[PDB]
Amino acid sequence: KETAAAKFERQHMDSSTSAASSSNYCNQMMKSRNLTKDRCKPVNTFVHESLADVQAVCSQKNVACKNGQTNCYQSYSTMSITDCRETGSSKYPNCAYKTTQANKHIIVACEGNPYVPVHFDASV
Ligand SMILES: [Cl-]
Ligand SMILES: [Cl-]
Ligand SMILES: [Ir+4]
Ligand SMILES: [Ir+4]
Ligand SMILES: [Ir+4]
Ligand SMILES: [Ir+4]
Repeated sequence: KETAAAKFERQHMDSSTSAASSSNYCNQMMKSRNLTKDRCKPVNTFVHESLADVQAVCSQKNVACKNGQTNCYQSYSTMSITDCRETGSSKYPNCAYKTTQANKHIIVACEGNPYVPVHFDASV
């Protein structure tokens, strides 16, 4: 079935655009990446850097994950991200999102051989 690594890419990678400069971006992307299929995924971040750059974070600053696991990593540089957060009037299946562009350090959980991002933990 879909690998954890591929699912991270689907949920969190958007290297095509340098920043999400449409107010529509989250509405469209959350839909087209299948994050509105069974429910409205409430919060989700997209990263606008190369895959190589994001994968490389697994070799950067080791930090605790929010769930208490130890396999999280914080990017030494800031990265261009977009935060998508479901609006108060959003109702499945017409999931509605606020789009916020930022430049922040990402924190991702990594696992496997090869050791790759499998979860987006936080941005700081
Ligand atoms: Cl499959
Ligand atoms: Cl910084
Ligand atoms: Ir399969
Ligand atoms: Ir898209
Ligand atoms: Ir910093
Ligand atoms: Ir997770």
